[PDB]
Amino acid sequence: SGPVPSRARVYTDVNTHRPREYWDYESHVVEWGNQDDYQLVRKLGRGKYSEVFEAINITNNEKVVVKILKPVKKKKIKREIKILENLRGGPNIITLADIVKDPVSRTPALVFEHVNNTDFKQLYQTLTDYDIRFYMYEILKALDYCHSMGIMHRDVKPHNVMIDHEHRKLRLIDWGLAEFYHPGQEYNVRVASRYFKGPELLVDYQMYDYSLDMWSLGCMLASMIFRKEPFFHGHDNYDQLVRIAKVLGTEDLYDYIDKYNIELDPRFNDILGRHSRKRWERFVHSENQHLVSPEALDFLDKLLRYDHQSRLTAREAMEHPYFYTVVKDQA
Ligand SMILES: CC(=O)Nc1cc(Nc2cc(NC3CC3)n3ncc(C#N)c3n2)ccc1C
Repeated sequence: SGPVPSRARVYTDVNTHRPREYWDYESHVVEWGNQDDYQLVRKLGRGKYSEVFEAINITNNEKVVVKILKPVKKKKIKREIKILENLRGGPNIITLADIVKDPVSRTPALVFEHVNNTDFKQLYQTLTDYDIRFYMYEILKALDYCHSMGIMHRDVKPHNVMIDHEHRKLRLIDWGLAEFYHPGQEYNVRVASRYFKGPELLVDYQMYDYSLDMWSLGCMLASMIFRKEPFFHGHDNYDQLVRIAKVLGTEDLYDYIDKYNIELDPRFNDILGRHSRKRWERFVHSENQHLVSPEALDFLDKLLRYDHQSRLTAREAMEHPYFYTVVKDQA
């Protein structure tokens, strides 16, 4: 027999109750702006499917980010565009300002609001216990929102979180891997960065949901409070599961495989071994202890579970004692 099906615990049928056009991105017709409104200033970087630049909108003198796409399936472009338009105005979601195409090259480019970001590989070592909780709460506003809107980001990692520390401003960016959740749908597990991949991606369980973003968010939190980046440091997708197993133990892993009747790749049988569930204290030391508290550890534990159904929802996470001070300070 095959795998046991699964449904999202919350926001299960949000897309089913929406008109077809909300999620049927394949039938989406793109609204194109004028390319001459933008002049590229400098290169910012690249991705698997793009080259990103800093630009100037000459009509209003505003600073923007231009994501010029490499060859990608029109439906994958429509998907990102649709999700971005659907999430517009949502708490801490990047704003899609425009969509332009080169008349000659025929290359599409997405125009985004600019975030004056402090690179995470410099900012994170300066963050206080309060800063981590404050910014963890801001990602949760973004995740609860996109989830409530029937969308999973599927690529939550430090690189996709743009923080302007001077203005305490956070934006969850790059929605190019995001999908619409539909009960019963089997998704592609070849998503996310190795270090942030949930156990469900590693064991090849396709009927995953929003809970996948909660794992990634746990990996982020673990790296921030322990100053251990990456927290689960796999050599490949097989070793990545071994790294999680060495912390969370093999017992709960085989219980998870049992529960959903998962066909495990024979390669795993000889590498997974037998490992006990570790206590979070073994990651605590004198240079990180000021960031670790019993609240942080209780919150972390409730995120980093093999069983996606047992992880906290973004809304449940926002109610954790870890955020009591942030919640009081926002009133
Ligand atoms: C565009 C996308 O989705 N990807 C992406 C973005 C960047 N870089 C950045 C950098 C900054 N601000 C830094 C310069 C101070 N901003 N601000 C807003 C966005 C967005 N969206 C953004 N993106 C690099 C590589 C990729 C592949």
